[PDB]
Amino acid sequence: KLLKDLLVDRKEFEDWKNNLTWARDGTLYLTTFPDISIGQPKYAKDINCNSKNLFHVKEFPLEFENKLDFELAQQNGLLNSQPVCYPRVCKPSPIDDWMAVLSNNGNVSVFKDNKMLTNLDSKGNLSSRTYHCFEWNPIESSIVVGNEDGELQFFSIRKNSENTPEFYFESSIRLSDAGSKDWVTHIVWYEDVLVAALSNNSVFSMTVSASSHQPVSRMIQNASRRKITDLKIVDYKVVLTCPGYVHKIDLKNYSISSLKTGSLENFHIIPLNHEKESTILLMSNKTSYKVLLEDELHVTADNIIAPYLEKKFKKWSTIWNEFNNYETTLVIHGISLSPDGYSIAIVYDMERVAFKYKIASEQSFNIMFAPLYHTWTISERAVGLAWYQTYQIYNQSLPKLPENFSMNKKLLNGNYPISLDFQSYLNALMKSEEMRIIMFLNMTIDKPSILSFLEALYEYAINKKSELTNSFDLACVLSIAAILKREAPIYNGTLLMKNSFLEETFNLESFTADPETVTSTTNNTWKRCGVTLLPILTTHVKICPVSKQRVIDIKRDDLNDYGWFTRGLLERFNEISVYCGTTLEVM
Amino acid sequence: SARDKIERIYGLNKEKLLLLAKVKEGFETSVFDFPFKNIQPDSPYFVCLDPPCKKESAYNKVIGDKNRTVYHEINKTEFENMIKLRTKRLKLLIGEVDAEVSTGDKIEFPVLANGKRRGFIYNVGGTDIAWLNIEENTDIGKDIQYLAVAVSQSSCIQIFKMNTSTLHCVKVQTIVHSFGEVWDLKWHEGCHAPHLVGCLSFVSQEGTINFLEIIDNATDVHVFKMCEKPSLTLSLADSLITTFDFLSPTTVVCGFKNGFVAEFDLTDPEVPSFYDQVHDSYILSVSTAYSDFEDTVVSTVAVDGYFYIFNPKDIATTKTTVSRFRGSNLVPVVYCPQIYSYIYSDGASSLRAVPSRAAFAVHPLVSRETTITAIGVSRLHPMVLAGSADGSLIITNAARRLLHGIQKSLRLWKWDYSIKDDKYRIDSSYEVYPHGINITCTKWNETSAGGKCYAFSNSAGLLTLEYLSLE
Repeated sequence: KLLKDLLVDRKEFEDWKNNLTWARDGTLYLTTFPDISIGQPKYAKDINCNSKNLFHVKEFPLEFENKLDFELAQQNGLLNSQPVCYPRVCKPSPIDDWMAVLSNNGNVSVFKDNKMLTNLDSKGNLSSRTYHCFEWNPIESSIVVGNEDGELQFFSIRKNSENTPEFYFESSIRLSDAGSKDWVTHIVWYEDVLVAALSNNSVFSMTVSASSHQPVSRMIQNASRRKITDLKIVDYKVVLTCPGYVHKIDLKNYSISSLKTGSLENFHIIPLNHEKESTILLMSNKTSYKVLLEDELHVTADNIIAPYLEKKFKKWSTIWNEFNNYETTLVIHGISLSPDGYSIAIVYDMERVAFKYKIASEQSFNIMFAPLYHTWTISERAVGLAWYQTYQIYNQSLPKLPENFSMNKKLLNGNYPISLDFQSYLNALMKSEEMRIIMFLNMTIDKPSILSFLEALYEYAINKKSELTNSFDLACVLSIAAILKREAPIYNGTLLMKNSFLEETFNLESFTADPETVTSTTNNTWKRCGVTLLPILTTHVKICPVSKQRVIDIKRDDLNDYGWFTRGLLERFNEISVYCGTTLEVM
Repeated sequence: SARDKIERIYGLNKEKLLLLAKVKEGFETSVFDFPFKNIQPDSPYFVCLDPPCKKESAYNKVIGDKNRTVYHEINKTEFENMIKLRTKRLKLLIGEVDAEVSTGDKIEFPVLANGKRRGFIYNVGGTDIAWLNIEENTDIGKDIQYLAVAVSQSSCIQIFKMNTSTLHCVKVQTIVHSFGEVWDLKWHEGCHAPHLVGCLSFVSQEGTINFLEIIDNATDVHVFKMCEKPSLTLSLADSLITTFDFLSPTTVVCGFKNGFVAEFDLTDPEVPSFYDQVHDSYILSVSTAYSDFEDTVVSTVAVDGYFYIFNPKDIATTKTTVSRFRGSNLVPVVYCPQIYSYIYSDGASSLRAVPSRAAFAVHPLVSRETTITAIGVSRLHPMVLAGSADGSLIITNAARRLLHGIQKSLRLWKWDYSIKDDKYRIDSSYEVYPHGINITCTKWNETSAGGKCYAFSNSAGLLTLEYLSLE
């Protein structure tokens, strides 16, 4: 039935505000105080149903810089009131491996792992330059901030100075009138349409799209004293919560419909995206339910979570052993969907009467992981272990998979775009639907295979036979030809490979002798590269955490003269596993 | 002297800084006492920062038409097997004079010694006064002012008409509620219209903040009314309100027994504009930090020990921790508007001020020996009254290094019970700092007329009032 809950020990949160996110690649992020806490995605062939073996939780210390550092607080005033910088909200990119953090001082900074990339900044004012929310572009690689002017500033990327990402200001939109300083307090960005909200709870929407179009924005709700609790967007339908209300707004046709909640204690919306049925899950500390988003809102109960939750919460009635001899409530510190949206993670806590504070470090939580449906799929919205997690959370059910797909059936249905330049050709394959399914399934089976991929590789090389004049490239395609039990080009050299301190030469023959190892001229046998099938002479490898296949780290290889084919591979798969598409770990 | 400390703490803005120029200069002399001249409108140093619940004059928008309060059965004997507050006479000792006051009596200073001080000690039904409150006012009350006194025994509210320049006064109304203990007592000030007094606000131990019209012209000097239905009762089912401050003439902030803070609209109650959790439990006090130059901001301390300042526009992004205490049962907090700072105690025995725009610049003010029980500040002057659990009122000037940036402060009174005699002593006696006694609340009159008046009660029921000087 359900995965065993994950202990998060001796952390604390600044507020009851939703501090949980679940990143594409399967990582959990909690915005705890004073550091972010991370649930590192881990692979174990078996977990006795303990989500402990899916995420190992760790402190994720970061180095926030204050762009406003030397700036005297102004219209806000509460600005640099707290000098030391710590994280408030955190949202990983839905697209790239990458993540932004709003700090307590209105800075939005972008991070690759821990190294900061660029701290978003622009124009002037200060009012203009201090932020209260940010959203990632769900379609391409950009980001939006909201500032204290009631304005949205947009940032695009490349710029580069050699392959280092780097953001820059791109455009803005004013939302409130000039003679006013309500701030932007919410931005949800979905597909082709963007919706934001202001301090005065007025709400706006636009189409940011063909960018040359200076995007026309339209107010979809008057200013109101009713503070917007949570704002999201379900297939071109905007959903707000309130104190005691839920409002829905059809962008599709421009019409509002809203329902009371009784609870009057603010609470969050979880969209149930795989419904073909415009459905959501309102959920609070106290209770929770389904709401269909037809013209009429409809409450059906199920909740598919509350069954599980109140089961756990009733069991805890021994630590208060039945009766009101104390006073208990379930506390939610965060909720987040799977990147693929098939599971749910809930950070929660359960306590009692009048409390006895209990210092900082001392205090634990639980993360519950639960499936939202009866079946799932390998979504493009998750990668690597994130898929594996869904697999596990769905009790080891294989995902759907197209009819007549089989694991040894050709990439792109055999129809290989060999006319492309090598690097486009590899992207082409990586994006392919088959590669994805194969990658995930490799996490399921005893012996990860990449044959369907290797064949595509081979058909590419062969096409350019007169251009395989590099011996590493040679040794490489020779090796591939062998695995594929397929006609190789002939050849007659040896190969010489190095590491910092030593060399081993190899006869081009001996690349066909064995799929796993190659043996040298001096009779020392080494393991193979696994992207390249080349010899491994060096500590400096990366390792795929599922297959344990070891890949040559080209970024640490000054010594060896890799040819177009062989290098183009090692560059391209320097960080991602071809076997399961999880990210490779420096060993 | 203090040139870019003041810039560091308050920002630029040639205006606000000039307000601060007037404060530094006006009261920089005033170690323990300020010249009366500096409070008058025509003074070149006059700085007066009204609270949010003026500036609009509410009334018609809030108490409007048929929300009005209710009836009045005097009978006194009615009042008495209903709020049993007496029998006894408390034995007193002022300076060296033995007196024997029963309830409803007072001792007046101008017939005491030299008879030079102005002011009295009054014996409210003692015991004790929950909170009291001088309702700032000048609008057909030449030198006449009203001050409310909340008292518990089911428990009630007394109302005093008083002269500013002689500190005479009468008890004008005794309103019996059954709201139990009542605190954060304060007058709206946006309530007026004719047909007597102003209108009055408080949280009750029933968990609701309620407002009531105080009304009764002198066709009967002293009445006994029975408030039976408040004009307005902000409430939230399953939560209980523990503290409230005004945000505008038409909105309030409040905290709850559960850690939540809400914003309520007096034109439209019941449905709170927001309701979010801020603390772990019982919120002991919440105060508003109004400034003509920054977004108004709210502070909040609880039994959890924490003390935050946030902006209601969006708490989530503004929540700022000033400090965390060893979690008192009482941590009283007020906003002292001339320095834009909150004045609060920790748990124990030290006053601190923290500017609302500079949470990092905590200045300790005083710290002595006994859990500080209450504190009073003003719109007119930067002086802080502060009453401890040892029964002692302390005055002191904010303008610490708060407008000084390179000393501290004196006691005006000290109550004392007997070690068997039944003799309560007050000590006029000067002394500078480098049960059935203590102090439950102390507040300034805050009008240009009686700006130098203040009141302070102790749990014993002895409410004393003075006009400040050099004895």
